[PDB]
Amino acid sequence: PKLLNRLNTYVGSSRVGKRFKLAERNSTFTTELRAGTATFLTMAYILAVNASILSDSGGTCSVSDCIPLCSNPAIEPSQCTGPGLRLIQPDVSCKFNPVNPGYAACVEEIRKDLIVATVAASLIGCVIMGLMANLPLALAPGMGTNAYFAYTVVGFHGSGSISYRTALAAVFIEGLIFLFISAIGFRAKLAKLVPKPVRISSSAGIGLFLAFIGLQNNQGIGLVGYSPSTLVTLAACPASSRISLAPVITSANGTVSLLAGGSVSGDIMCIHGRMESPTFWLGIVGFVIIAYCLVKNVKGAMIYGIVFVTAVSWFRNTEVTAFPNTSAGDAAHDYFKKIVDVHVIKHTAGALSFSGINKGHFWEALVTFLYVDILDTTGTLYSMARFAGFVDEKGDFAGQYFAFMSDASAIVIGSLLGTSPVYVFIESSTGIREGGRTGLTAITVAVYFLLAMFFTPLLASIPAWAVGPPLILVGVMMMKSVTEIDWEDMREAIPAFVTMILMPLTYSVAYGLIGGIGSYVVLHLWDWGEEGLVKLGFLK
Amino acid sequence: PKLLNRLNTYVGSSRVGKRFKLAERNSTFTTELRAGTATFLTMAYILAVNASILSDSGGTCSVSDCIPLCSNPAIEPSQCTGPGLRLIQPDVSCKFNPVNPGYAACVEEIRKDLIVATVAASLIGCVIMGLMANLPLALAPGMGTNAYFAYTVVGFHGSGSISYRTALAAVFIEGLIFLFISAIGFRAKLAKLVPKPVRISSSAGIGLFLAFIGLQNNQGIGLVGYSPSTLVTLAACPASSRISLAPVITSANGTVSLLAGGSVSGDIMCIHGRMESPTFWLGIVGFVIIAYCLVKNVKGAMIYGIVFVTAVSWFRNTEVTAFPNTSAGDAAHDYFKKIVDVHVIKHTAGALSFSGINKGHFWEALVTFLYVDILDTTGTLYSMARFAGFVDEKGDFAGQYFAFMSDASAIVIGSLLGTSPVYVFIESSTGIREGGRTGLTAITVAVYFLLAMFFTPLLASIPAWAVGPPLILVGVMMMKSVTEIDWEDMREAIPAFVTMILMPLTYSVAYGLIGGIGSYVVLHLWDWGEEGLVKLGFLK
Ligand SMILES: *[C@@H]1O[C@H](CO)[C@@H](O[C@@H]2O[C@H](CO)[C@@H](O)[C@H](O)[C@H]2NC(C)=O)[C@H](O)[C@H]1NC(C)=O
Ligand SMILES: *[C@@H]1O[C@H](CO)[C@@H](O[C@@H]2O[C@H](CO)[C@@H](O)[C@H](O)[C@H]2NC(C)=O)[C@H](O)[C@H]1NC(C)=O
Repeated sequence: PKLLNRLNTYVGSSRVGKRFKLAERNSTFTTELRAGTATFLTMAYILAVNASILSDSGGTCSVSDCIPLCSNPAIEPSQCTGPGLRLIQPDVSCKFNPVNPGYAACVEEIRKDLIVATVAASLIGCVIMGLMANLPLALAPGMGTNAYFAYTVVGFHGSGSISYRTALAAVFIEGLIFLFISAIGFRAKLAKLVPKPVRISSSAGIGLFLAFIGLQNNQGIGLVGYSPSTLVTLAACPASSRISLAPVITSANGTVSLLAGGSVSGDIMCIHGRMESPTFWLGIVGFVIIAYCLVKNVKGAMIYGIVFVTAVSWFRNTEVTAFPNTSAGDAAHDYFKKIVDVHVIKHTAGALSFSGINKGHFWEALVTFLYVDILDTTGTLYSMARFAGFVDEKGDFAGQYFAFMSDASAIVIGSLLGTSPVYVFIESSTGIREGGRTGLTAITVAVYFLLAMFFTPLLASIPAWAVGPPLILVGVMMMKSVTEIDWEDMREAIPAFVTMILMPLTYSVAYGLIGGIGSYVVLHLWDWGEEGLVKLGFLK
Repeated sequence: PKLLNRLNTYVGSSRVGKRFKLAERNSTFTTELRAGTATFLTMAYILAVNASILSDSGGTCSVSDCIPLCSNPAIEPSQCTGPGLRLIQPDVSCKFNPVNPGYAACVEEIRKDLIVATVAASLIGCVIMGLMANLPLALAPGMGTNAYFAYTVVGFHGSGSISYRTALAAVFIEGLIFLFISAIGFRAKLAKLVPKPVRISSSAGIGLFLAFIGLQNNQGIGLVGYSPSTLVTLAACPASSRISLAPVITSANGTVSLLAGGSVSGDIMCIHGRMESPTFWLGIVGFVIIAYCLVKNVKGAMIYGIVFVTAVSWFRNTEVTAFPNTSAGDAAHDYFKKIVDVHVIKHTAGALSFSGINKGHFWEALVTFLYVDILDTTGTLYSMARFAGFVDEKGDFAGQYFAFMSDASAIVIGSLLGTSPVYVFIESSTGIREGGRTGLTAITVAVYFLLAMFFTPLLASIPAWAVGPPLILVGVMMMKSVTEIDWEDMREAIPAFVTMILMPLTYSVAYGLIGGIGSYVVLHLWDWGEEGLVKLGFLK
């Protein structure tokens, strides 16, 4: 007949085809390849978004990486010898605005390491899922968990309460816990520990958090900036018209300023020219492109928007350039010039540290990882199984046990490589829509991720306004869970609203979950006491 | 029979009963009184929330009422005569932190005016609806437009782009516009001008906006404070541990500070003691009290939470006191000590000013008032008519012509008295449930508002953490509109999400609507262009 059908029959009748059970699942070899291609197309925006978001965390960079700076900017530090001229030893302020050039270079190196680590963790998770579990599920570091890890647990440039190494240790312990509770088979049981309204509204809260991240300056398009009174107003004026903030002291006459050692912000307050920053408008154009491609059911909408914005930003001498005429910009362009590069992780791999176990914030972060990973994993696996028709009358899909162990092992490996916990994604459904039924789809996605290596220079040149609109639209897609919340019932509307609004407003998934669980418990205390008295018999 | 039944039969056969059509609507006199009481109880939280929010707008006064301050705080301004000692002329910074004692005298005096103006607008609006339209609809300044008028159009202490007097002129003209388009009868027709996702998600966006205000410091319980990096984190540390911010200049060596004339913020940045401010915990207790009463279907849930928090804050020497041991706090207690007082509006009444018509921000606010009021009034009235069974097969409720013209007339009067536009509340549905059918219910609510006067001292003593949880819980109830947004459709999910999220993030209803309408128009340009070519005939 045709060469394509000959290939399909040869693969299906071979040992590898029988091992993957292609015949018993009615999926051919090329069907699995097409499903993997579609899954990678709908998933590959991670290679930009997750790597950049983890890059904001600062990685393993510390104050030791900041170089001493001369008294005046006009003299290079080696020539900083003269009257009234001295070199300033770095402090904790070296990490934040104005960022020490040494710390910035360390952050770029960490960005390359984290691109490679994210790709490697996704590859290893996909391979484990395809081989050990034999399911068309593609694994990659999660969106909300990654954002929580970077901006809340470790914070921007390590401003959080837990260091990056200790957060990696938390992720590793979380993976070990999942391995333990999935070897027994209790993950389905712990999928009911959390309250229902919290369970549904956590996704919408995480989506709002991601959209708010995408509406900021350091990794979004702008449009949300500091306000002295209202605390948040319309940003997206040009970067030349943005100024920093430092804490001050007020008195009954005038504002005698400068609390010494105060943490100066970035460039968040807009002085004039609102709605005029070209980077924000380029982000809006990419947003429109992604939105149209999502409306038209075009696979890779996120990819097309990111690529368009990044390619416009790759030009050297524009206002939207990703390589400004600076030493750091010149280095970024020099690294981007070599299109293909094989990068070896040097700082992030094996960067675990169990020193901060005793701290309360460590356990808060670990419990948050447990809760969020449980919700995402149990929801997505059963949604996928319903998509693929693997759900029987009992409600299981045969390989669920190995699927959960694969996810836990992939989380452990990602922690060892130095990334946020890795999930099966909802976009895996795309492959299932394309006919993907066996683990060969995961193998194909892993091969695509492998080819996504040797392209670190193209992935490290993706600007913030390119990361940008993908976050907003990911939040839009996550928002759809609000439909099955009974907003008429206050016992369910109040905890759900509280969770959903605290995640973006406290800027913390942990704080949103804690607030929602506390509100649920408080609002149901009366009912639980009534039921306890009824069981005891004081009431009828 | 009974004296109660004798009263019902006497009025029903009287001229007043026949004019109100009690017999033809099967509602008795006491039924309207119970309905009016239930409507007032369900909506009485405006007497706390409304006046407080408009008070933050700064009212009518300006830097002219800030008093000159001595060089040092330790010397009273009259005794400010000595070597190196001088009186500081007030500037625009007198209005903001640290607030000039002269300007702080306004807000207390303006708050008393805005308590009466809120009641008088509510009283007159209820009477006109009760008499001219004969419907059980209670009119009061809207919750969402209140916050937009105070915090966005005029801004906190007049920091916005439009002065309070000009914003009143916007409301007056905006009131005239409906009076014109309701006399013709087109207000039903303009209910379709807005896109469907924008109309539905505007309520949820406003609810997020209102809950966002309830989580701030100047009008809420706290728990949301400034962050140097993330721009929002967990506030609600004690007020002694909050510090201000002033814009600064960064260089390549160090942050040489103080952009001269920069707008110093309030007390938004928390240094330590997070989750330890007693005022926030008092608000949470009030939040729990309202939530349980809302759950238990207890009428007046908002008031009980407001009253309990306000009553605890009335004690003089606690950490949650509403009258701190200051000169302003002593004056607040002195005015509170006289329980009953008849207040005459002296600054706010008739404070219109058409000087700023030519400015663009004036028309942005006026059109935003026009849009917001169209969605609120048309949606509420038909929901009320469905509740009261006044909707015929044609979909009208007979007295709709005067119902819209009554609402327009009340808005004009409210602007003259100096409040935000007044609407029929959704809480008007409450009295309809107990049997409110004629305009006598509105008269009864009007009488209660009359009794709400002579209690300005008790209403001007309501602290920010008492306003607080009602705003959060009003945001919860407004959030129920999300259920009829097709979140599967990106042509509706994206504009709805954008509309919903910009209102609390840009912290502006106008920006949320402009973004949502712009996103709706852009995302439908391809479809409209396709159908335009189909009508022309280039396509099939
Ligand atoms: C860092 O370099 C700046 C110059 O940009 C220095 O700024 C000083 O502070 C203000 C702002 O310019 C001026 O009034 C001073 O004259 C500046 N000093 C000098 C010598 O020009 C600042 O001195 C430098 N900071 C440190 C710690 O050396
Ligand atoms: C305003 O009040 C302060 C006291 O709170 C006055 O004293 C100044 O305080 C700052 C530090 O808080 C010192 O750096 C200044 O040297 C102090 N000034 C003097 C003369 O001692 C301050 O003088 C007052 N400022 C104005 C403009 O009146």
